[PDB]
Amino acid sequence: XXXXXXXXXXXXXVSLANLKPNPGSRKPERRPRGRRRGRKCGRGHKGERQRGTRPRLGFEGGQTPFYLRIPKYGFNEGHSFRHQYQPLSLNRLQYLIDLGRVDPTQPIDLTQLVNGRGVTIQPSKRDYGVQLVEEGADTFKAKVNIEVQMASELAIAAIEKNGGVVTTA
Amino acid sequence: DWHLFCGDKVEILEGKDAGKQGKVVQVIRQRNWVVVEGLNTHYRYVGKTVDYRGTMIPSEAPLLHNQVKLVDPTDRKPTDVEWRFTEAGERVRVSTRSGRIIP
Amino acid sequence: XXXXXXXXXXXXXXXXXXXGLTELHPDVFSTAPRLDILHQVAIWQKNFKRISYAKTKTRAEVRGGGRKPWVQKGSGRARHGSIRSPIWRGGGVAHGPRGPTSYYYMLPMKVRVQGLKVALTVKLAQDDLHIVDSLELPTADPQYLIELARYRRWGDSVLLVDLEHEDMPQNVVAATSGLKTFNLVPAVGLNVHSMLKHQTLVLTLPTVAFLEEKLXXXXXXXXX
RNA sequence: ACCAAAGCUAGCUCAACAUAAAUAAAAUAAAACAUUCACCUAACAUUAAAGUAUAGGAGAUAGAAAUUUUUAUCCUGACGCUAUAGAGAUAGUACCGUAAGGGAAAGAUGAAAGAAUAAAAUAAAAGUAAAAAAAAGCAAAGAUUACCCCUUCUACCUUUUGCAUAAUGGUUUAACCAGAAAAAAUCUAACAAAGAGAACUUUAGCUAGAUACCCCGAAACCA
Repeated sequence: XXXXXXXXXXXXXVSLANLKPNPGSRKPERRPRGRRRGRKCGRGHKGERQRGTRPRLGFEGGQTPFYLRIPKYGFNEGHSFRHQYQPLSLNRLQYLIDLGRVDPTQPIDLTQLVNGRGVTIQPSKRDYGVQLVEEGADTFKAKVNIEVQMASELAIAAIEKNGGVVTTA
Repeated sequence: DWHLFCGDKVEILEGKDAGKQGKVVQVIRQRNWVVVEGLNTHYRYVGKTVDYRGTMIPSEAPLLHNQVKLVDPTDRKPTDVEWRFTEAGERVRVSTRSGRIIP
Repeated sequence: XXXXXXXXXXXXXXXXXXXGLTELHPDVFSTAPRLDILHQVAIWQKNFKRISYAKTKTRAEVRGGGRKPWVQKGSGRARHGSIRSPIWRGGGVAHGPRGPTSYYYMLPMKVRVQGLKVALTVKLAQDDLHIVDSLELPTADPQYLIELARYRRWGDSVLLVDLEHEDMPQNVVAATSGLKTFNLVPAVGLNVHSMLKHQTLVLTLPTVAFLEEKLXXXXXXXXX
């Protein structure tokens, strides 16, 4: 409809001078010069806020800081040495089956799952395992072999129930 | 590779004096100009105070070399300069039309 | 499915012939051309070509010394530090260009691709786009090209994209020699900047082939 | 019309390419200060690991490694700037200091002197041109005459609860001169369970663009 309306009328051939952005595309950057905000450039009257020497962030003004009054726990200790495992839903799998991806047993593997853009990249995860958390598994398609590091009980259950094969490495 | 030298008969293709022919008195490479005999007449003042007699004399003002062209000794027509080596084993400048040696 | 049918007029370019027929199906066409995308592509193309050679000297980079010109108090003059200060006429500027940079940026592939696509659509529907089977320039002289552009009533500025750059000397020699009106460029070197630079586009059959192949493969890669 | 402005050209910045010996500190940041401090002296390429593993008055801050990914020449200049800009430089001269050292200012007629061609002659300053009938004025406006008296009004700026204030800054004019950082977010577009040029994110996200945090000044310390 817009193609016919654009082709019907004869325009200026759209020279480079006729190029214009959509409304609200680029902001009209504010310049401190003017009588709008006088002489303080929005920094207010005096104080240390006016100066560029103003105090650093994370400072409560000399009173005991917030983070210093908080006890310690091993929450951060985990993110270092934790053994990484990624859960995968059976819904995603049956979705891959419904997307017309590779059917047969033999070629199926994690590599093929990588090529299908259905995998999560784990560059910062050392000793990466693969796990399956059950979901969307109701009346899912049958005769599909899956090879994973460690599969959950309900995953192996769901897969074997419909005739699938669970390969544990 | 230079164009005009002192003493040759030259022609002028541009200006009020265009079309006239004459020899060159002096060539200055500083301001890049030439002076043709009895051409571009201008006023000059040589006075005598003691004798009370002032004397105004006509003189030739320097003209741009780009408006001046050399004249071939044979063809006699104005022409551009070209650098060649004759059969006599010499480095010379000749007309772009004929083979007459300018030097 | 709406199929756009474009008529390709074959010109033997000798003279006095507008007659030719080829049925083309440019699926590359788009309903509404994006002005925003085109503008962003143009701005970007203008941006990565910036040399950013602008330079100055901050007060620290000034050859002048840092000695105090006089005592702080008792002199009767104003308080002053080194004479290389920006408040001094012998000093530089603090906010100046002196610190270098790079004005370019990385634009997503789909954006620039859709940019060239939309631009091609613009040139298409503007009637300024013509398709030919081949190109012939037997005489190979400026006068022939000029009188051809005047007789056939082409645009004021025509961008010719034909050759694969590997052949046909007779055309290129005359086309690339002293011509302001017409511009030359290989089929694999076709860009949006070149198209937007000219008011008229003329493509040949192989050029249209490779172009529609590249654009269909990029549209299919962007849709998937 | 007077002192005067206005008319050009040297000149350079930066990128790329070619080619007779011996652990330096401290000021400062942690709004004090004492352990501590990216940085600087010489060797130290890209992507990602990663602002992670750790270290630290476990305060400020400091901060890898294992490992990963990478690529052949040939193609030159300006969305850099002109006498207050760009180097200070028509020069390290003149000049200052015993010395080390510090460090300036400074050219324009015309194509040709062939010396009356030019074209404006308005910046602050005095000349052509002073106040003018017994009248008051932060310096004008409304009336009024082609001028004035009368009537109506407490300089600017800064700092402050509040300044015409006898609080601050300014002889005047010209010129120079002080808000350059995107994480999360709002917004404009690309695609969408995927985005993004082999790097990350992701129970509508992802990518790109566009939006907010200015200068001058010590007394002193160290080498």
